[PDB]
Amino acid sequence: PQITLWQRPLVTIKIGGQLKEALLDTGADDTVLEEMSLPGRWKPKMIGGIGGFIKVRQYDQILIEICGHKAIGTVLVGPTPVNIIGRNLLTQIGCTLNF
Amino acid sequence: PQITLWQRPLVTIKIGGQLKEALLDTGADDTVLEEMSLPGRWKPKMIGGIGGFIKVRQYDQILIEICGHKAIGTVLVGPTPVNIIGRNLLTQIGCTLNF
Ligand SMILES: Cc1nc(CN2CCN([C@H](C(=O)N[C@@H](Cc3ccccc3)[C@H](O)CN(CC(C)C)S(=O)(=O)c3ccc(/C=N/O)cc3)C(C)C)C2=O)cs1
Repeated sequence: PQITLWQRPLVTIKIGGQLKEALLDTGADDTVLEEMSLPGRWKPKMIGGIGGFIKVRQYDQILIEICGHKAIGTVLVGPTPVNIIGRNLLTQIGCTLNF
Repeated sequence: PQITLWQRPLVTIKIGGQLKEALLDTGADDTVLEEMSLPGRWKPKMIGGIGGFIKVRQYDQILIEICGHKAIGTVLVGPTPVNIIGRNLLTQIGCTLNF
């Protein structure tokens, strides 16, 4: 589909069964998600945003549907404003910037 | 021009006679660069996100040169960790996500 940034590129995502509205973000490298429970074990990850580094959990190889395109991968979880799908999951669904 | 997301979407920009590198960020409400002197008056503002907030100066009606395309509109100045081009200026050069 073609999305125009006049608004926040917010889309529905399916992770673990529940639907969640996330933010498509070319700025972020990874996909950070809001506090939630997910399968398996997690590793520790430091990520520094516009306001500093925080500790987030990391579950690799996680199946998430993004706007209708099943993708499986690293999903960082921690204290984030909104859900954020980063390039790791953007390259999967085949996302691109065009102007 | 199709910009892939295998790496960070960094493109050269020109502002205030200067030349700086900046991350195309659809996940960025507005454009915000690192400390630099901008013309005009300004109103202070704060911005949240991963890590919290940061105080920034908000200069409006500012001309910018992205990839050659000329865009106009607000620009934030502050301790951001990297040069960010937001949706407010992206919409101008006509940028979009595709998959
Ligand atoms: C060190 C470095 N490390 C990286 C990679 N990194 C480091 C961290 N990171 C992601 C990340 O936080 N990306 C940021 C951009 C950014 C890029 C590089 C450094 C810092 C921030 C988002 O795309 C935009 N944010 C909104 C979002 C949080 C809702 S904003 O900046 O807070 C924001 C901007 C403008 C306004 C304006 N209002 O009006 C409001 C909020 C994390 C989630 C993983 C990333 O890709 C690059 S350099």
